[PDB]
Amino acid sequence: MDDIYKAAVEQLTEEQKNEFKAAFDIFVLGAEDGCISTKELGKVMRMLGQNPTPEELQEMIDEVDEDGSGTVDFDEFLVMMVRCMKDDS
Repeated sequence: MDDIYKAAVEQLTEEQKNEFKAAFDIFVLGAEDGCISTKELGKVMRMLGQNPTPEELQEMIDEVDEDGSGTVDFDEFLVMMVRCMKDDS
């Protein structure tokens, strides 16, 4: 009845998202067309600074990819980044 992940991408300005675009493409080989492998997010998370553990990143994906796609895109990965840091949940 509120959805907090909707604002997560609504707070990032095009000038900000572009920052991830440069790194996101670092691991998008395959996965539909513009998605990375849940196993690559690790190197992508510590690439900008955030160094979360893989034990928590995998679980989240299981709840994010109900279809077990095993691959996130700029639409899913973003939710994981705003869900790892703080501020506005």
